[PDB]
Amino acid sequence: ASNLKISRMDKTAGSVRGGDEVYLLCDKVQKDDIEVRFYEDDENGWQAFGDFSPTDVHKQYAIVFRTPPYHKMKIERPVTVFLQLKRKRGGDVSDSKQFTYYPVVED
Amino acid sequence: TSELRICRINKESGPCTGGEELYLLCDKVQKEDISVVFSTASWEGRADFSQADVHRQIAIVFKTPPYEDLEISEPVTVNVFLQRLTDGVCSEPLPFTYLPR
Repeated sequence: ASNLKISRMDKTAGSVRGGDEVYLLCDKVQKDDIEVRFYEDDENGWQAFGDFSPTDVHKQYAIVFRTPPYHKMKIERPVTVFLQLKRKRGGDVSDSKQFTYYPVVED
Repeated sequence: TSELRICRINKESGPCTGGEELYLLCDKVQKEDISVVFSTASWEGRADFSQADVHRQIAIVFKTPPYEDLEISEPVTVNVFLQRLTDGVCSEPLPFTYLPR
């Protein structure tokens, strides 16, 4: 039925260690049936998930979650990946958007 | 007659200069009768956003109004709340603090 779409996004970049809180506005989703997936469509096939409880799904139109860490921690340059809303029931998705992982700066 | 309430705000601090972008989740509101207000007991600034920035009545993306004293030394936490325009009724407030510079 209803098509998944990501309207806007709090921030679109974070550390490679992930865990950065992101506020995402979207079209009608269902607190339990929905999930946020990060991946890179290359050969590798990496994929991760946004951390959030059914509680962080605000009145069916928004999701507050935390970015999952990137599969490679020692990157040198800003790696860009895609993310998309996906249902658990159908497997359906939304036209994915992008997200950039900045190299864990020194200290 | 209708509920007015903020459920959360993507940030809690920010520069007194204002103009910073924030996201806030709230209970159903009317894009054509709503406003975000930052305030103290002496001051009161209204946040800047378009009716287009009110996502499905349950969220608003706006810009923090600049603080009265743009030359603060210490941080200043203020109140942030929703206010209707038809009857000026406000919702409970949430803590946001301004920073020096």
